[PDB]
Amino acid sequence: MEAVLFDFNGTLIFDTPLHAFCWKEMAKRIRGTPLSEDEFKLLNGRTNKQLIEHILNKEISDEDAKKYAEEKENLYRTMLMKSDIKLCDGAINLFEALKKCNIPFTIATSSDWGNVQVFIQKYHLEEWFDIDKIIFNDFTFKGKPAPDIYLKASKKLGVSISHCIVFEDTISGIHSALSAGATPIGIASEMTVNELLQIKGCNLAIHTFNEITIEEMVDLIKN
Ligand SMILES: [Mg+2]
Repeated sequence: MEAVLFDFNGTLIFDTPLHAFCWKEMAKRIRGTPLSEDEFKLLNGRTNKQLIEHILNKEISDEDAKKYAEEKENLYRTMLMKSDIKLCDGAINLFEALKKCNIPFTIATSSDWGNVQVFIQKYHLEEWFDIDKIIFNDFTFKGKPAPDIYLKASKKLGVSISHCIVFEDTISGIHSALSAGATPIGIASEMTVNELLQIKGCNLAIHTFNEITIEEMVDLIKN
């Protein structure tokens, strides 16, 4: 095993309920009624543009989408900062154990810089991460499920993608890892362990990072 690539949202922090609240609040502001629980189950995982188009019930331009997406992300960042959402159980321990083993690791996220700034600020990520090797959406690559984000992360760490572990919490993110050639381990923050195992090419899923060891991860790659 040459590296570990961590997804952030839904993987290192369990922030999906907060995203749901922010989209429900945005729906209420824009259309006058929040998204129902059934609406959000249908929509969870779609792009910000698709969410706003659902709320307006109309296809819009990329530039329209960016403006309302930024309103939603401003609400999310503000709530996240004052929330007590912590890094997932066992994550910090894994971070320290990895450095002690001289195994490089970094974060890849679909989040734009606005959100990443909050992540670094709130979670003191410079304690464990070189901030310049955190991969985020800077609009220079295709998002998940495309492989681009994880090839970008492996190249930043100077390692071969096929000897990388990726921790991911969504269907599109698991398929980004698989398409890149990395070995994914699912984080059961929204899907169950068994639901993540039903994906072809996902052969281990866990609830928290307390449930994984360096040795389990090395063996998964060798297999
Ligand atoms: Mg995620």
